[PDB]
Amino acid sequence: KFRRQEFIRYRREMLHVTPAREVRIDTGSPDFIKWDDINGI
Amino acid sequence: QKMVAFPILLSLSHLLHRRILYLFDTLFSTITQPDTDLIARQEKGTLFWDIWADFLVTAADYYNEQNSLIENISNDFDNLNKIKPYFEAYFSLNRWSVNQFITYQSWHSHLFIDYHPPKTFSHIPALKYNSILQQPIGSLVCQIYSGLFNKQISKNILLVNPKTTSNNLVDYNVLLIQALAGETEMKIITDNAQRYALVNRGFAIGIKLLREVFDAIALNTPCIFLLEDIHAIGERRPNGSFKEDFFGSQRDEVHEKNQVVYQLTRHAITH
Amino acid sequence: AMGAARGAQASGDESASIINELLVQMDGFEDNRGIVVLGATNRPGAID
Amino acid sequence: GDRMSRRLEDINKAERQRVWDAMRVAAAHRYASGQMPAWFDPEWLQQEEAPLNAMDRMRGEQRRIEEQQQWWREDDPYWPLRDWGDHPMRWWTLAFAAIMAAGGLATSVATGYVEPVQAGLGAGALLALAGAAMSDARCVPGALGVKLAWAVCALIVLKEVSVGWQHKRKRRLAASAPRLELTGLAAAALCAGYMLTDMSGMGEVALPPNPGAVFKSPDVAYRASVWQKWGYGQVQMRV
Amino acid sequence: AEGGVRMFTCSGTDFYDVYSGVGARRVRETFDRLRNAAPAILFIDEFD
Amino acid sequence: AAVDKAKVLEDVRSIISTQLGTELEKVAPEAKFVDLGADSLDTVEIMMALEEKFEIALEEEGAEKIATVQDAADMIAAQIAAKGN
Amino acid sequence: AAVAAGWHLASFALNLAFWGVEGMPPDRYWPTSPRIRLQIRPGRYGNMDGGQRVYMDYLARSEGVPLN
Amino acid sequence: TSAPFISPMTPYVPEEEPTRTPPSIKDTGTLRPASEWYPQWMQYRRREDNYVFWQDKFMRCSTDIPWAEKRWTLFSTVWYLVQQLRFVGTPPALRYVAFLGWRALMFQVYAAHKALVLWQCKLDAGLARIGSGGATATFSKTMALRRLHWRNSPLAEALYALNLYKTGRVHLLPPVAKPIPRPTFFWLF
Amino acid sequence: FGTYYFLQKLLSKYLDV
Amino acid sequence: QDITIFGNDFLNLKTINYLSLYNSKNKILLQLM
Amino acid sequence: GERIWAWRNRSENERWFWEVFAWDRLIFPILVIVAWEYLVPNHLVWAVLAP
Amino acid sequence: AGFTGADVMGLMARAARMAARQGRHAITEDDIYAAMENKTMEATLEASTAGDGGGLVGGEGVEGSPDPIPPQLRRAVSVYEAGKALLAYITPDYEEIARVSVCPLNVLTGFTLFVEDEDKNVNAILTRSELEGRMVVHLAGRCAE
Amino acid sequence: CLPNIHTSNILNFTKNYEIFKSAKDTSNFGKKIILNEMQNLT
Repeated sequence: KFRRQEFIRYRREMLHVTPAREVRIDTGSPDFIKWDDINGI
Repeated sequence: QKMVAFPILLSLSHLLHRRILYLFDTLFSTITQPDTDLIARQEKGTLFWDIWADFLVTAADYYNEQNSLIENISNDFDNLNKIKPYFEAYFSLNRWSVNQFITYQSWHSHLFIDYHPPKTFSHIPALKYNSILQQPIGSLVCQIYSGLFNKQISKNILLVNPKTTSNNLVDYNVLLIQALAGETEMKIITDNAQRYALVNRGFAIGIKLLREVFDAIALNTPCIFLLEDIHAIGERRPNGSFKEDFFGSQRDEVHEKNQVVYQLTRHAITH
Repeated sequence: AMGAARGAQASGDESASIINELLVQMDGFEDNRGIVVLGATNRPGAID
Repeated sequence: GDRMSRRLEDINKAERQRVWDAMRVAAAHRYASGQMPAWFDPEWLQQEEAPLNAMDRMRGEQRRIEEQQQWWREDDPYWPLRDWGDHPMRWWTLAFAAIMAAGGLATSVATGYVEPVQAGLGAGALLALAGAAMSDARCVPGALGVKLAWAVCALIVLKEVSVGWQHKRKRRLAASAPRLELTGLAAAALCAGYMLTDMSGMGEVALPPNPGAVFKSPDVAYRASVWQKWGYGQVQMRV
Repeated sequence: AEGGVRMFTCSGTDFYDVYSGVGARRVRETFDRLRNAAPAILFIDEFD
Repeated sequence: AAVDKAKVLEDVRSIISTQLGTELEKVAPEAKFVDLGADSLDTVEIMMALEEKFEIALEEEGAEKIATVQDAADMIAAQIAAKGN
Repeated sequence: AAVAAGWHLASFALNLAFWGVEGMPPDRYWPTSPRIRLQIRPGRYGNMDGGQRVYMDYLARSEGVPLN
Repeated sequence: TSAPFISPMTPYVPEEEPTRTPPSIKDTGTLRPASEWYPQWMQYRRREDNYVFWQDKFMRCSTDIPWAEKRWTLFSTVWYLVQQLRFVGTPPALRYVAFLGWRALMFQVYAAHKALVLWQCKLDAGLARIGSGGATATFSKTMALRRLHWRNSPLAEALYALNLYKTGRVHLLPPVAKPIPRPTFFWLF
Repeated sequence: FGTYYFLQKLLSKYLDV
Repeated sequence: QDITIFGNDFLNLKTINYLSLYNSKNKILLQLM
Repeated sequence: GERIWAWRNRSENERWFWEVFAWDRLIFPILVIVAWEYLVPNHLVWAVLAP
Repeated sequence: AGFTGADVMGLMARAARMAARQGRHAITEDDIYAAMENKTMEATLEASTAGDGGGLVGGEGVEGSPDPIPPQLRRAVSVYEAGKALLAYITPDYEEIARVSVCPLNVLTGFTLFVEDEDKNVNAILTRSELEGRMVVHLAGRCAE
Repeated sequence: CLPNIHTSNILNFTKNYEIFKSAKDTSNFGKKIILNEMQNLT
């Protein structure tokens, strides 16, 4: 559904003639990146 | 004698369900016929173009910019029971019933998907003796049949086959994938990469048309997407010591050259 | 003249459209009973 | 490999056999109507195997047997489980035919009704004929015999449990209801015995193929033929 | 996560345009988009 | 067609120990069954436990002459090996 | 009345247990788009070049896109 | 002999097409259920030898079907409705619950059958004593394993019992049972 | 068994020539 | 010294590599015969 | 999934029969003719000629 | 050694595949080692067979490659690999053996997986002792056969 | 990968044979009844 929405949006704005996509920073997730999660730096 | 009625109840259940589906179908295909406006437009268009157009075409060729219009119109103006045949035949088909194979342009029409190719795994007996094809193809089939295919993460798979210099034009990659798409009754999309190997001015525009194709595929799921001859656009992008022998360029520091040499010998010998 | 390959003199607009139309008429929802398209050329390698 | 060699040997064996059988049939036909070249000996139609496969089998078997040798019957108790050449359910069929005939005649004489003897002797005749044909199970008649016997026993079971017998009417209404007694039970046991021993012959007689079976077949001529027969000869084969 | 700020992501070739100058306009757009949401981090993969 | 006879042997010995009730060090690859305490009616239940663990079927003619642990292991391995064909 | 409503409730619970398509394979007599099944496609008249525009917004309102 | 030309020492029995697909590869001969997905022997073989799993699936499902499982008869166009109900008209969740129940039941039944087989082994080992009158008390492990995998017809069991009762001779076994072919009648079934 | 085999073979050879 | 069989007589490059790299001398002499 | 695949490869004739042939070409024309002849008085124009 | 995060995630997916091929669901350690070996053998086998050539793989059925890999030709690979691993074990300071295999992916060779230390010669050093040891180890198989 | 099957001779024969057999049922066991009618003095 998400790709479909973006496609509709882009195609309307195109034939009617910013790529910045933000993703939030959650800290409780197991994906979370501890301050010194990285190594050897 | 209470159990002579089970087959008939099964029959009635099946027939009733299918009748409901078909009544949806017929109500849908009735209210989407052209109304009076479009029918009248068709009739008037045939009257003006199916007889009047070709006739004045014939007149034009016999006589061959508004002046020419006036000329030819003036010149050629100046000098110019539905059931009987079934009985005369004596006293003188719903293709979808037997052929459910379709080619369609889908979801944006204002891409040529093929629905249900008529192929099966019995068009390729060579798959029965190739022991390294059983697991990937078998996993794909058991996933598609169990309904779990519409929620898996999309995959990339590379099929290689030794060179084709045969007298025939048979290609077992395409045949194998169409057999996979026909055994399971899915829809398949095919496109050749050579159509995108066109660049001018140093703008490989083919690799953006390909983006438009890929993000369109992502809209028609579930589907198989075949893409042949990727080598046409996947070649090796552009060390040579002949510069420091004959041209004396020598634009690199001594430690960098030494490091390159060390890593090269170690790589050649021990990797 | 129409059956030129891709990368012909277009930008995906004219010759592309006529080739796609030839396809749709030969393949998509064909009712082509008895119809034969007897095309003619002299350098068959150039066809798309 | 030593695996594709086995597949190849089995393919050759099967193809040689199928061709020998087709020759035998076509030669029988051409001979029954005169046209045969007079060096032909009609005993060659009794060789079932094939000459080639027979020679291969003989050589292999003699090599094996050469290089490897570098009531009650006390001598062999399991004689009943030995391939004697007939159907296992062959004496039971004749026994049941005799029982049906005797019982039908006895009953219809003892009472006065004419249906018991007619049904009993009709079934007896049909079952004796089937048990005669069942004395060589490899032939085609050996299979049509089993089919005939199964049909007769099924009809007996049906008449017993759904219509009952005329000489078994009573005064009441639930006292005279069609129920399963001892004749129907024996016929049902016989039907089960035919099904669980061997009734697999003439398997090529069925309802003809659909346009649904040939949708994915690799043959255009065959698909066209089937579509033609079922009424779709004009549909377009975009395949 | 340690800047207490907002994170924004995109790719480099996203600014390459078959239309002239629309790369410049989208550069302007991204820049003002980030400007109005200050402070933040603007990370650009595919930078070369 | 190629079986890790070592794994099969370890699993055979563990099954035998758990069935009889003796400990795994006493079960040696050449130990007969008669001395480990086995009596006919239990050189059968051992066979059934073996089949149940390995999910295979034993060839009966050879299964009549099983008297040491190594024959059990070799029977099971020759069965597992001939599975595809 | 309790019995006569329990019948319908049982039917609704059964229809709930399905929940979707997971378990149903694809079928070739019943594709998901009725136009494939019914062989429907446009003709020569009734096709304006200014129609695709409104087409899009219909699409935009069906997929949920709130922009319009 | 009938053979005019060629006749080996054992007469040729005309073998016919098989009428049923073989047991899969995952099944055992007994009553206890299979393994949900992967068999246990798969763990003791080379990774490049375990391709027979998916090959067997391909063979039973698509490419080796004996033309006798594809006969259109009047019985099969009704069994079609039974099966289509089970596969398309019943939700997979209820089918899953029934699957679990049926598995548990089959495990209980297999346990019972194994108990009975061991009992039969004692009984016949006892009968061989009457038979020989004297010493013989053993039984045949071959017959135990053949009983567990359903490889004897009832007549073979009876004749074995009689042979035991009369002459001891515990090692004389009936030949083996052959598989039952698919029954066909006509357009009917 | 096969007691009339030879008789029937001879007869069919000699009669239908 | 099971079923009578015949050869196909064509030597690929794959076949030549196999025969020359992994078979003994007598096998190659049979091929030449 | 595997069981469904096996069953679908063995049941093509019955599938086509129940999907394309049972109602449309076996039961519907019989019902239609019997129903027409149930109504429609015992004339000839109505019993034979108009059908 | 020398891997990145992408390499580790790709290796874990490949290990899942290698665990499937043995009738298991959970990844063990030998499935990771088998993933490494399989990556390498795939890379070679795909570079040899490429046209009318071929001649290395041994299980495809076609004329060049037999089906069950005759046993006389398996004894030889076992001898080859035994000699090579024995020589690599008794040579001081050689890399260490992680896994020894016979005909992986049905190729008609052996394979020994050597793990080394990147903190001893940091992708750049090569003494003379190491080179002589490597020569001996590479000729060991021929000599043993 | 695929082993370049189309230039081979065992695979071509097995391929053609398997396809032909999978086309349509080819067993004719009921045509053999003519072999039981060669002697009839009618």
